[PDB]
Amino acid sequence: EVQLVESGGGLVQPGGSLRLSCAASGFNVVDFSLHWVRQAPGKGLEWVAYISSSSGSTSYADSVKGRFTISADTSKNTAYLQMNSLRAEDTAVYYCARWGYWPGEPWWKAFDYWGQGTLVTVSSASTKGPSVFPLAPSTAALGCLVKDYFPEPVTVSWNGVHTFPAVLQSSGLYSLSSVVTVPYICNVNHKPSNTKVDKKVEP
Amino acid sequence: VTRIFLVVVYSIVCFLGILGNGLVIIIATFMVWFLNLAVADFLFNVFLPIHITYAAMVFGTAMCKISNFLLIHNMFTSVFLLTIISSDRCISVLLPVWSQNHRSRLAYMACMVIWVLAFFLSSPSLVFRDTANLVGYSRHMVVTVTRFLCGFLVPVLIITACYLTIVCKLQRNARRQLADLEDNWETLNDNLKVIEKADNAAQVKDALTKMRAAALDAQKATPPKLEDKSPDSPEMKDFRHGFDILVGQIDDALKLANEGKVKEAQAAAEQLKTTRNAYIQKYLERARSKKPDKIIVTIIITFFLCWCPYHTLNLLELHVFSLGLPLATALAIANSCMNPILYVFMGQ
Amino acid sequence: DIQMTQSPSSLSASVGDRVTITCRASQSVSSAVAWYQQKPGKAPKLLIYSASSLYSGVPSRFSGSRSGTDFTLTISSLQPEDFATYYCQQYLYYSLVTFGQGTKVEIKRTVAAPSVFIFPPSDSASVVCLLNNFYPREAKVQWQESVTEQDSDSTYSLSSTLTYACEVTHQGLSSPVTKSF
Repeated sequence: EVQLVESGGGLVQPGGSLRLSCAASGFNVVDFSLHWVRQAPGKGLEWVAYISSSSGSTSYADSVKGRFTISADTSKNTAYLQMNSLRAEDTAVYYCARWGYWPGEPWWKAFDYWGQGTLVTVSSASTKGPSVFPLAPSTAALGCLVKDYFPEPVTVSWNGVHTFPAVLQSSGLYSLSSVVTVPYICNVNHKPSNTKVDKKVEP
Repeated sequence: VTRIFLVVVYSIVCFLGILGNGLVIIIATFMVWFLNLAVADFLFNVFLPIHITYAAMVFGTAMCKISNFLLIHNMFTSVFLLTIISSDRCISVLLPVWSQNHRSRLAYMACMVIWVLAFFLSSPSLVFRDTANLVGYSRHMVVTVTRFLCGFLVPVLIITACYLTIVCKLQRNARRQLADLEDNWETLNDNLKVIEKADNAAQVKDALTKMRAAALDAQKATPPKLEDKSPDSPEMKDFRHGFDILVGQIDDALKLANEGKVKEAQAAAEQLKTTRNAYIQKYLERARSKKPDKIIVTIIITFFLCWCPYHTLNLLELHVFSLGLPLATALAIANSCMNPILYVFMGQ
Repeated sequence: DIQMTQSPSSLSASVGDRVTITCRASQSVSSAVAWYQQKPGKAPKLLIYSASSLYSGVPSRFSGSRSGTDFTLTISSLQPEDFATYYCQQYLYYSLVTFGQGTKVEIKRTVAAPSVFIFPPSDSASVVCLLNNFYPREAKVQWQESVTEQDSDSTYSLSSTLTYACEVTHQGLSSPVTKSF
């Protein structure tokens, strides 16, 4: 069946280079063009660039013209998207779409077999373990807070518990909170920085 | 003399009529409303030879005649069936998907109701009332006010507005098609001169984007003439493929204008002009070209033009020049004799 | 190069309701738009193509119409599984694809009283104003904030942050409540 695979997504220094490989088994890249659509975190989808390996007619979006360099190889059934002079406002989840060829039905069907999409993030800060701060209670809501961690992946395991989405700070780091509506210990799992510090919360 | 003219009336009416009467029934067995016409015309044509109407030079037909029962039956059947056909055509023109929605046993009950609608004024008027049957003009108690009102006013008025709305709806459909194609034609022509006078790729890409959007829209729209054929017909596929290449020439012209060079974009647009006028323009030149595909208008026109004069002499006399008697049977016999030729002409 | 707009960018329909989403294309665009349903944390999936047809495998509840240069998507029923973000996308050429802002569909619920908790700062300064089990999103705390996704009894839980008293206003509260430490 049709199946698209992306890779190469991860931490990138502002001004560095990246390469995303849109592996697509099943169909052939010659048969269908491959459009790259990116979605900034918390915003709508945005078009970036397209490649049609049958003839070659690359044409990127206005904002990314020249910086990017899309390519496709039929021998590997892939459509790479070279990244050059990457900025801090280009962080998003890059999907790899498909599209038919005029004339007939395939053209009238829009981007249908989207890929999974691998996120690319750009920041000027390194990776540091969270500094869990015990949070006293006031029912009595109980929880604990973490600060100054990177990158995105982190989770809090307790022992009605909430875990609000991470919000980016003006200093380039993150901050996440949690609370359980108790009418206890705090665990944080940060795989990139392998920190498992335990925090004790008590009135 | 008078006997010779009357004698040949029955032979002309029956022999010619009965030849097509069975043929119409056989053809219909092998058009639900037309089946009624072949049936209804056959009933009073079969009983016509029983009294050849030549017993006027035999003092017969004491409790029978071709006039009262049979002519009332014939007039009622013709009027009711014509009204039903006109209403069906008007409904079909004016979006029948709500009134009927292809629900034509439901039409069989209505088809058999023509005699039921006939059996309220035609057979119910079975009485002498100083009719022919072998002061005013037969207006002491048989003034035929109801016969004229239902026979003429009811059928003519229903039919007249029915095709008037049918042709009106047809014009609005066709009108909604020529204007759309003309609008799509206008934007194709208007945007083409801008490209031929293009200075940079900033505008030659924008002009082509509008012309591509018009070609896609025009492909969905039906052509003004040469229409009504099946969507899978070769001519429809020939027209649709005519725009699958025009858009293909747009993509080739627009793709070469995306790279940055524009001197080549006009040449690709120029070769679009030579194929758009040779084939598409020729197609619409023969396009933008009335009457129904059958002879239903012909039979309806003939009947109303031959039986209205029959009742014209009914009340023409007022309380001498009584020439409406010899032509009385001839006028109605012609319509019955015109029934099978019209059916044959409709089949062609 | 064209601009595509969707006025109803936040819908609060309930189960079994009908949702109508409008989409207007600035330039002359033929019946060449599409609608995608993006479940959270997943790739978008095509729902309607060519503005009238249906993709092979979509439930029959999704239907769309054109009615001029505008475009519309109508949903007959709202099953619990069908609750995600819907995007309106046009396509005229390969290089002229523009996506709509996006329509989000959430779970309707009656107004509820927000609960506000003020957390004294840790000894190891930063305090957080907590909102727990409140609906709907139309609540603003006044002294960097982040709300959770819709919980699965269809309620939210806002959380403020400051680097004292925090107060929360809401249509479910007759008057704002102030908590101080």
